[PDB]
Formats: sequence, C-alpha cells, structure tokens
Amino acid sequence: GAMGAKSMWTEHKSPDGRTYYYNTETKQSTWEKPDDLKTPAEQLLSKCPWKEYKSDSGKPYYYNSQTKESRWAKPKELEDLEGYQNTIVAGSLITKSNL
Repeated sequence: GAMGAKSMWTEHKSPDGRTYYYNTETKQSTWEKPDDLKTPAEQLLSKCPWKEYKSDSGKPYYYNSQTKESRWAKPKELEDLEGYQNTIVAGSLITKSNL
C-alpha cells in the first residue's frame, strides 16, 4: 500500500498455514513479504538487525540478522524502534521535505 497504489499483491495460505504472496498484475509468486506490503516501520525493522516473525502457534520470536541469535524476549534495541513506530502516525515523515 502507498495511499494510491493498490499494491496488487495478494496473501494466500496453504493447508499447513504456510503463506505465499501473488502479484495479480505480473502474476509473479514469491515466498517473501514484498516491500510494498511492509509498513515504513516494518521496512525500518527489516533494515535493523532484529526482525519479528510468527510461529504457527501465533507466538512471535526475534531473530538478529547479524549474529544469527534468536530469542523469545524483546531486545531493547527493538523497543526503541517500537516506540518510534508510534511516532510515524503522529508526525508525517513523508512530508519531512516540507515545512
């Protein structure tokens, strides 16, 4: 989503709960989350070494892309990101180029 584009990506779930994404325009299929369907914060999270993913139980776990470490507890580094995620919808960073 981009407040105009319809993304053109669709989410589908196979019998075992595993998900794949389908682009209705180009008919491309991918097993990874498109950047278009990542919120600015999610894109930010994707660029920081900690990322959140959901287990089939619905329980999240946190993976460090740099050190390959995995923990069930929230790292403070991401907490500072979580605080910033609240800030996005209360500031409009897309108009940071405007006074």
